[PDB]
Amino acid sequence: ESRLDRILESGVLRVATTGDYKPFSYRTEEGGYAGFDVDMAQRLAESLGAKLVVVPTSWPNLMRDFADDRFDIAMSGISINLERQRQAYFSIPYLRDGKTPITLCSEEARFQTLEQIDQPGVTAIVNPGGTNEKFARANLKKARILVHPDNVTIFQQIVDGKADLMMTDAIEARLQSRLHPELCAVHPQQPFDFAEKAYLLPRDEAFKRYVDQWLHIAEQSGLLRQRMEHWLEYRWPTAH
Amino acid sequence: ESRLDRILESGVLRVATTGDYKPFSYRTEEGGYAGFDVDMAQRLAESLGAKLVVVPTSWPNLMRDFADDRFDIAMSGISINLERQRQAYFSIPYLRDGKTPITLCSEEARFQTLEQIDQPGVTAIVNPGGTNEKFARANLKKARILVHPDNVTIFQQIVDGKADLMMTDAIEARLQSRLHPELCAVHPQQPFDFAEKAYLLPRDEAFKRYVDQWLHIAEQSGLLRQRMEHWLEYRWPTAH
Amino acid sequence: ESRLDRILESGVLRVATTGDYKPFSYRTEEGGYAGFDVDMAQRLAESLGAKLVVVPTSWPNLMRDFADDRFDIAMSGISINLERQRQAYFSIPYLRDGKTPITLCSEEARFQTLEQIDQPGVTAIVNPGGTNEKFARANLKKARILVHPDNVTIFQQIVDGKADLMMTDAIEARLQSRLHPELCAVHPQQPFDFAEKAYLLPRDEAFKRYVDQWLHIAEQSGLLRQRMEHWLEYRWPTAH
Repeated sequence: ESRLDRILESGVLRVATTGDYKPFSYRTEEGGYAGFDVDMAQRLAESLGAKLVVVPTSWPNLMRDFADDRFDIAMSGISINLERQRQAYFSIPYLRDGKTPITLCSEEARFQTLEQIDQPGVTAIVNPGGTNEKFARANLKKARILVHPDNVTIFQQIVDGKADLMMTDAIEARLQSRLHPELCAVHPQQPFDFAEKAYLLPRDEAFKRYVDQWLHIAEQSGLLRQRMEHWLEYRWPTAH
Repeated sequence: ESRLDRILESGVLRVATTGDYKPFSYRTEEGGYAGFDVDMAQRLAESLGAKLVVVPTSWPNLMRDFADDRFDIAMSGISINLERQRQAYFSIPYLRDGKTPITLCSEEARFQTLEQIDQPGVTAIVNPGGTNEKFARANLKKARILVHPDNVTIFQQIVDGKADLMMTDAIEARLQSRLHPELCAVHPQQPFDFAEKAYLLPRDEAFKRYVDQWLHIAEQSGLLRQRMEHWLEYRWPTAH
Repeated sequence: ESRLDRILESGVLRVATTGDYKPFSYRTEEGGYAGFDVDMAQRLAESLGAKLVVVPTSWPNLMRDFADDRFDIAMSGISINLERQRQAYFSIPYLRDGKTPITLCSEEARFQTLEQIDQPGVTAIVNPGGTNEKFARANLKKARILVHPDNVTIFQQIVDGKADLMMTDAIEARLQSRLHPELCAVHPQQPFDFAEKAYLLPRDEAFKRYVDQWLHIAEQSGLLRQRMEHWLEYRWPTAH
C-alpha cells in the first residue's frame, strides 16, 4: 500500500493547484488550467498511465485540503518550508529561488535592501496565506503590509500605485515585470533569503521516490529548464 | 524487518547480474563473473560481512525475477527508468550517460541524427527487454529493428554487416569500438537522451539508505571513478 | 507514529551529545554544554517548538544508548560510517573531512605518511570507541596504540610527550594546534581517508526527511558555514 500503487491501479492522479500563480498555475477565464506545474503535472500523470484530475485549492486552504487528503500531490509553485514539513513531504526541489522585490521601475533605487524597505512610510502588498505573507510579517516591523486576496490582480496594484512594492519569488517578479512594463524586478539574481520550489506530497516513501526519480530525470534531461523558460516567455493575459 | 537485517543475520547477499554487459558484468567462459558492478557487488557484501551470491538474470526476466524476490539487489549496468521505478527502488546513480549510436567506422557520417537513422532502408539491431529495445521501438517509426538475443555477440553483427547500427549507452559504444576496431562510437560526448546507471533495489528504505551510504562513500573516496576506469581499460575478450 | 509527531506533541527533543569534542560539543566547567552541534541542536528544537533536552553519551556507549532509545537524535561531530549505518540512520552530511595526524611541531617531518607512522618505535594515542580508535587499530600493525579515555585532555598527552601523535579529524587537529601551540596539524588539507559529519538518527523516514530539510536549508542559507566558523574561532579553554 503506497498510493503509487493506488494511482497505478486507479489510472487517476489528483493534482492540487491554486491557479493564481503565473507561470506555474493560472486558471484560464475559460475555467481550465494552464502553467508549468500543470504541464509538469500532466507529464507525471502520463508516466503513470493516469488521468490528470486537477483539484483547486488556495494558499489559506492548502494544508486543510492536504490533511483532508483532498489530493495526491500539490503542484503550484509551492515553496518548501518547515511549517509544512511538519505534516507533509516534499519532492526534491525543482527551483532555487528566494524572495525579492518588485516595484515601479522609476522607484527601484529606493527598495534595494530590507533596511530601506522596512520604513514607516512604506506599503508592501502581499497575497494571503503563503510564504509571501509569512515572509513580510516576519520581516516588516515598521512598514505597512497590505493583504490583497487576488494574486492575479495584485501586481496591477503597484502599477496603480496602491502600494510601493511586493516581495515575492524572484521568478514571479521576473514575469510580472514582463507583463507590467511599468514594474521592475529587483536584483532577482540576488534574493533576500533562500528557498526552494518543490511539490507537496503525502508521507509516502515509494511515491516520493518515484516522483523524485521522475523529476530528477526531467531536471537532468534539460526538460525541466526547457519547459520552465517556455512558460516564462509564454503570452499570458495580464490579469484575467 | 529491513532485509538489511535479514542480510546481516544471514551473512548472505544475493546479487542479480546478467553477465552480458561489458564492462559492468560479463560471464567468463570459466562460468565465473567479472566486471565493475561485480567488483562493486563484492565490496558491498564485504561491508556487511556477507557472502556474495551471484544470481543470473536477463533483461527480459529482470522484473519477473525482481517480483519473485529472486535476489537482494541488482548490479549489472542497469539504466534508471520509471517503468522500473513503478515496482522497485533504485540506488543513487553511479554513472551519467545516454543512448548513442555505434556503427561501422566507414559508415559513420550516415548515422549522426535520429533523423538520418529513421529511414526505411535502415536496420537497427538491439538486445531484447531493456532500455536499448524500449528506446528503439519508441524512436524508430520507419526503420527495421532487429532483435538479437545475445548481447555479447550483438556487435559482431554490425562488423559482419547483418545490421547498420546499434544505439546503446555511450559507454558501451565506446568500449565495443575498442574491441571491434571496425566499429565506431558516434558522438558519445553528446548522446540522444539522458539516463543514469544505478542499482535496482526492493522497496526497503533502511537498505537503500545503507547502499546509498556505501555507494556515496565509494564515489567520494574516488574508489568509484578509480575502479570504473580499471574495468574500462581492462583487456576483455571480444565476444566469448 | 513518526517520532516527528511524538516530538511535536511532546514539545521535547532529546539530543545526545558527548561533550568531549571541541568544536562540536564541550561540557563547560559552568556545567552547561557548548559547541556547534549544540547550537544547531537548539535551532532544531526551536523549529519544532520543542524544548532542548541534552542527553550525555560517550563514543563507547553511543550505539548502546542508541539502541536503548535513550534519545531522539545524536549531534556531536559524529563521523558517518557503515558500521553505524547497520542500525541507525544518518542525516545528510554537514561537513567533509578525513583523518590526519597531530603531533609536536618539532617532530612534524617524521609523521607525514602512514608508512612513517607505522613503525615499532612509535606511539599513537586515541580516544576509545570511535572512528579514531577504529582507524588506528585498522592501520597500525606495527606501532603501539595508547588508549586515553578523556578526549578533552588527550592532546596534552602529546604536549607532555606521553605519545608521539594522534590521528584524528583534520578539523580537530586544526583546532587543538591553535589551543596547544606546541602541537601541529599534519597536512589537514590532505587527510589519509574520507569521511563526513552528520547527525545520527533512528530509522524514521518522516523525521530524517524533516531534519534533512532543516539542515539543507541551514546549509544553503549560509547559516551552517557561518555558525561553523564562529565555533572554530571561538576562544575555548585548553582542556577543562
